[PDB]
Amino acid sequence: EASRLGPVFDSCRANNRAALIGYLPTGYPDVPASVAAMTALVESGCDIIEVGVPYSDPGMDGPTIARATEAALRGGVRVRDTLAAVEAISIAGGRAVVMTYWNPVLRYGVDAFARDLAAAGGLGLITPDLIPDEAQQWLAASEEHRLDRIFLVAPSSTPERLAATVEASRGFVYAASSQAAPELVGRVKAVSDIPVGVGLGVRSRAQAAQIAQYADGVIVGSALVTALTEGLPRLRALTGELAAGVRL
Amino acid sequence: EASRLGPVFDSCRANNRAALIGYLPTGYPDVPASVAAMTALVESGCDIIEVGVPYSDPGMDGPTIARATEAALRGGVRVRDTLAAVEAISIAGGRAVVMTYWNPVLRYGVDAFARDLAAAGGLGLITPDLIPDEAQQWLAASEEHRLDRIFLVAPSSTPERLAATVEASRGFVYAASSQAAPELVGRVKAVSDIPVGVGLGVRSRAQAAQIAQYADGVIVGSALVTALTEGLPRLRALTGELAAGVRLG
Amino acid sequence: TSHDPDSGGHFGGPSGWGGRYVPEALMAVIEEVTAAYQKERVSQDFLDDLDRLQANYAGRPSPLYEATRLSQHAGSARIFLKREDLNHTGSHKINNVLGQALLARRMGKTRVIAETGAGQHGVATATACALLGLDCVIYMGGIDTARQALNVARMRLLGAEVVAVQTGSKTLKDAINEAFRDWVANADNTYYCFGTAAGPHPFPTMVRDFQRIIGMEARVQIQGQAGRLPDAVVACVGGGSNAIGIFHAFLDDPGVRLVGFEAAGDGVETGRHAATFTAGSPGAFHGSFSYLLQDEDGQTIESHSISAGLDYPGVGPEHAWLKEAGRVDYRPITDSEAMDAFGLLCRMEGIIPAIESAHAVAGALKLGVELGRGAVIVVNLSGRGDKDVETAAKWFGLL
Amino acid sequence: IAEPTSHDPDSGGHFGGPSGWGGRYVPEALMAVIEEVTAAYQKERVSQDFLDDLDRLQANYAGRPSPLYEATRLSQHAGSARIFLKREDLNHTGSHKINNVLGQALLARRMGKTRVIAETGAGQHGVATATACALLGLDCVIYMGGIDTARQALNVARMRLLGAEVVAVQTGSKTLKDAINEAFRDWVANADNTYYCFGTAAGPHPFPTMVRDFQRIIGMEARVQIQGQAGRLPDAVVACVGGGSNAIGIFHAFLDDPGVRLVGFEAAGDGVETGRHAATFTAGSPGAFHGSFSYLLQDEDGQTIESHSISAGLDYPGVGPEHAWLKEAGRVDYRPITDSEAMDAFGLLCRMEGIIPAIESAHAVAGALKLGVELGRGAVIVVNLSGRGDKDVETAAKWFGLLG
Ligand SMILES: Cc1cc(F)c(-c2ccc([C@H]3[C@H](C#N)N[C@H]3CF)cc2)c(F)c1
Ligand SMILES: Cc1cc(F)c(-c2ccc([C@H]3[C@H](C#N)N[C@H]3CF)cc2)c(F)c1
Ligand SMILES: C=C(NCc1c(COP(=O)(O)O)cnc(C)c1O)C(=O)O
Ligand SMILES: C=C(NCc1c(COP(=O)(O)O)cnc(C)c1O)C(=O)O
Ligand SMILES: [Cs+]
Ligand SMILES: [Cs+]
Ligand SMILES: [Cs+]
Ligand SMILES: [Cs+]
Ligand SMILES: [Cs+]
Repeated sequence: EASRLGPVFDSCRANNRAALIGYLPTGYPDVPASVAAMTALVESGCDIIEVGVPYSDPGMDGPTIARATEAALRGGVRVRDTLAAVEAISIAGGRAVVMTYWNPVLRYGVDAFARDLAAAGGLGLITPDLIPDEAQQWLAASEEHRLDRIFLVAPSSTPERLAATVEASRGFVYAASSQAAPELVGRVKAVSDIPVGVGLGVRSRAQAAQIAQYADGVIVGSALVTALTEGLPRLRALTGELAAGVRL
Repeated sequence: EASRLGPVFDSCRANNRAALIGYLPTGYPDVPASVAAMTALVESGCDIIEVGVPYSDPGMDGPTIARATEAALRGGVRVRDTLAAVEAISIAGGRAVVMTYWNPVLRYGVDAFARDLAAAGGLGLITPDLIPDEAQQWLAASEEHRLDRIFLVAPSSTPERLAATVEASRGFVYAASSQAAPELVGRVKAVSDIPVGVGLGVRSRAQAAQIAQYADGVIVGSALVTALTEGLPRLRALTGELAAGVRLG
Repeated sequence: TSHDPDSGGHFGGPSGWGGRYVPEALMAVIEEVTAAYQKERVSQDFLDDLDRLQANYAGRPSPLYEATRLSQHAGSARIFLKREDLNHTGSHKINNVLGQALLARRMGKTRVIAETGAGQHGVATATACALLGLDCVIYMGGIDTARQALNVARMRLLGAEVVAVQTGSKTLKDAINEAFRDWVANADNTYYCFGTAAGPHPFPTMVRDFQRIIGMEARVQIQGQAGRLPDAVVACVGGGSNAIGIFHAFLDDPGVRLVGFEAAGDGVETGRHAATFTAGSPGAFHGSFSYLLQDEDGQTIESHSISAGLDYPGVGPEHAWLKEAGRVDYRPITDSEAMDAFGLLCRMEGIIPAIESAHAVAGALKLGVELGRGAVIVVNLSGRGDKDVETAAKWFGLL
Repeated sequence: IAEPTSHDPDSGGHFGGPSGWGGRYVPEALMAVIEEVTAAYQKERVSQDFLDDLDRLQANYAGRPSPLYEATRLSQHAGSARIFLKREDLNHTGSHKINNVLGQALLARRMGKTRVIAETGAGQHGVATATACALLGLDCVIYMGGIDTARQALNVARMRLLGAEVVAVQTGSKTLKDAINEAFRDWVANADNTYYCFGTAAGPHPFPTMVRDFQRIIGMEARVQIQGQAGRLPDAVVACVGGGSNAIGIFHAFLDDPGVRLVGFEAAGDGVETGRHAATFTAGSPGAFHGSFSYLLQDEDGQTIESHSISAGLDYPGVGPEHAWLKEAGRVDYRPITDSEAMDAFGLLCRMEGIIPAIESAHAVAGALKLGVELGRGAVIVVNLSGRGDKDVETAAKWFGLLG
């Protein structure tokens, strides 16, 4: 009937604010510490958790996240550790989605991964290297197992492709990247009501406030990894600051 | 008329012996020392002195002579210093021929060099890189200035080229090179009566006696340079032993 | 043609080889390149410029030479060498680069980037960019800059900027990752001159089309010299550009065996190899669905080979399609086998091959023993071995 | 059919008179094998079966014909003249040397020789000889100057991979003229079984003529290509000049075209006024060197002046006798080009055309640029790009500050 993350953006729209979306890669600095940090995000006010699957060749990830996933893979992180991390988040009352590259899903099996992700309490899948043109197996798996499919749009996206990408998305649309971020959100809102998340290398409470003025959700990742690297208390404080910037 | 070196070989053949032909390069270790050593060769029984002109690229010179000519050239030896050596050898009662690669003769002037060589008392020219096929200018200056012309023959010489080389030679024929040397001398004598000198890396009295059996002259060069490097007395001793080897009775 | 993919770049229908496994951020320029290639591939002005450069500049056609002194070392078979080593820059890479560099100019791009492993594609790209007056940046793994240092200095002399990639295994796959990150950021003015028959559509098809000239020449030359089509056509297989280029003209000749030889490193049982078809499995990697060396979670297993050009854990999707259809067989050749063929080709034919090409020569010797006396085996000699002289001299103790 | 005899020397190897340029200034110990090679070449040069064997290797093995490329992006630096590059750099082994080597190696097989010796300066002729000896199953010994083995080290290892023994010559100036002397010493001692595969258009008869005949194919092809691409005979044909093989090879087909200028460019090193050069025609004089009578650098007594050049292939104080004849007759002009001029042209060809030339060939490119300004707009100039610069990459990178 509706999307899985729909009720979360409705609760933020009634409370007149944007949703705080937090990213953390499984297995950094290790699997137990990453799960403890992801639980800390839920406690510190994160509306949605992006559980990252470390990939050996992450083309889209920046230096802070790439080096974190490299360390996690050196530590021996496995794909099943992500599903175990989603279950711990859903048990702790959180709302988690999985952001992965597509080959680990193909290796796992698209249907098998969707089924086991849903069974763990996962709500959706963010696919940075899977465009709708190749998402036949994923579209079917997203329907049967009732999972949101969060595709990515870009400033360089043509109008035809932006419409096709938005029409194919359930839950929210990841607007990834001057004045480009609000301009990209405006082009999405001109063709659909679906919520729009914005990732912009958010560091401070003020930056999350600027984005919450036009975006339905604010995506933070690199800063959270940097915070967790210093210490677990530093992550709580930063997540708390970011939890206040989205309410302005 | 007869060749300039004719009387020498006639006199040696009368005394049942071969001519001792000694080579030394001009300017090794320096010009005065080389002139002293060439004079010592005359005093020690050398019948003919080969005065060598140091050349920058001597393809036919062995390692001993190559290093000596390089040292002489570093000392600034000149072609005119070779003419002065012939004068000093003629003054001491010696008999000098000049051995040289052909380019210094061309640069000097083929006619002018033959004129100045004969004026200095020189008797002939040994041309290891000049064949009769290219010796048109040299054959003219040789007749004009009464200089002998010693061409080289090799064990590989064809019958046509060996005959043509012997025909072109005046004085003696250089038989440059085991039974290869006596066979080469035998081929020259099957076609001509000209004296034949043999170079064979001679370094002892025994080898000089081996060659004197069939050859009209014994040519020594590398051993003389090695002896001169040790000292002038060592050169006098070796030349004396070689002068004994060329004699038979 | 009968062997082309659909508009989405898929070979073999339901199996799904190829496609575009890239982020949406690249789709605008990927669709831009695809349209420009479809427009220019039928433009007579474009084709005239390509043929003319291949003729007067690159030195085509490359000859076909029967290596008669190799016959006794190949079961008395007849080894014919397709002499791509004689091309300008010294390998088959110049074929693909001349087409893509001309295309980059037709699109109005002012900057050209490329990956390189053995350095031959980098030298070719730098060569065409100097000729056409285009800015050039080449990404090269740090290990590859060390063992192919001759080509690094050749690129710098040609006016190209070289960026040493020190991430990952510091080899070809890591240079491709960095060039991808570059293209994402500078897509509106930068053309990515991809060097092999892999990547997202249209690159596997477009690179193969620019390399088809190899097999087309080989098919004419082998009939003229031998009087018939060959019994087999072989080539080494890194990403697959030189193999697919000589294979393609023979696809519809049912009597012609096609064999690709991939690098096996220290041996396929050692985990230090690049034998993608022998030990890999299907998966999405570098923009295509094809075979790659991956572990049980789908992480890329790093490859290893004495040859920098074959030291790649993936393979082009059209090769995965040809393997599934059983049209082409793919066999492993180890470091030791390739180096033996290297020296043997030096002493028998006076040809110093690229260590990449030495793999194909090594497999040809084994195929010659199988097929027997009189069998005609065409070998794509993809490059010469100037870049590999230090490595080979050390291997044989000539220092 | 087969080529002509209009410009050939006499039976003794003399150009322009029975006592003129060329000849045989060799010891008698070499005359047996020299006459044998001369007889063998006179026999095979008119044998269709021999020319078929050579043409077959030239096409399928060496990759002939080499293309003729119009380097349009050089025009502005050559007074808007049109520079056409005879792309000998694309030959097997990467230079014109393979043309002459294939002919002489085929001849060496016909003579029953089993051992082949050769000199080399830039290493290109040595690699070519080692390549042919491996191809034909002949033992190969290459003599190379000690200095040249250091600045052309890439070709040293290529020669060793091909199975040849490389001997570093330490005598003299440790360069090309000294490698020739040592190769000469080898031939004198091993004339029974050894063939001397000489690498340039010099030496005693018949090597000036035989090397030229094997390189004639360059000019023959270029004369056809230039008329097809430009529509007329060129205004000039230029090449660099070491011993003179690549120059005489491209010059020869145009000799009877009276409107076609011919310019050879010799290495001037630091400058002809410095005494560190190799400008044989600019600063030399006639003399007898390396078996022929020609021009060479020599002092007042006739001693050979050691040459110097950044190019190991042009670092030679002599020159072939046919070039001396063509110069005295006024048919070819010979001009100097310095190291700096050549390296500028080297970098310009890299920047403008994506071709990395041999530093030898860069001299010819530098001279063509100057000749273009002299001739002006529209002038058609063919340049023999004799080789590629893979051997010179390390030297060139150091020159342009790509190292440190
Ligand atoms: C011509 C060409 C174009 C390309 F975009 C690529 C490419 C595509 C994706 C990636 C990223 C992907 C993501 N995100 N995961 C990494 C490894 F696959 C890297 C490179 C290529 F290899 C060749
Ligand atoms: C093919 C070929 C054949 C040759 F015999 C020579 C040659 C001739 C003579 C010399 C010696 C000469 C004497 N003795 N003085 C040295 C320098 F000239 C060296 C080399 C050559 F250069 C090429
Ligand atoms: C990787 C590149 N080389 C691969 C290569 C190969 C293998 O590449 P293919 O794309 O498989 O043809 C074969 N032969 C030579 C001479 C090569 O240089 C490069 O130069 O960057
Ligand atoms: C001396 C050697 N080569 C000279 C050379 C020359 C001069 O050689 P000529 O004999 O002047 O053609 C020109 N170009 C190249 C690429 C060369 O290598 C050699 O490699 O033995
Ligand atoms: Cs440039
Ligand atoms: Cs591979
Ligand atoms: Cs060709
Ligand atoms: Cs010269
Ligand atoms: Cs410098």
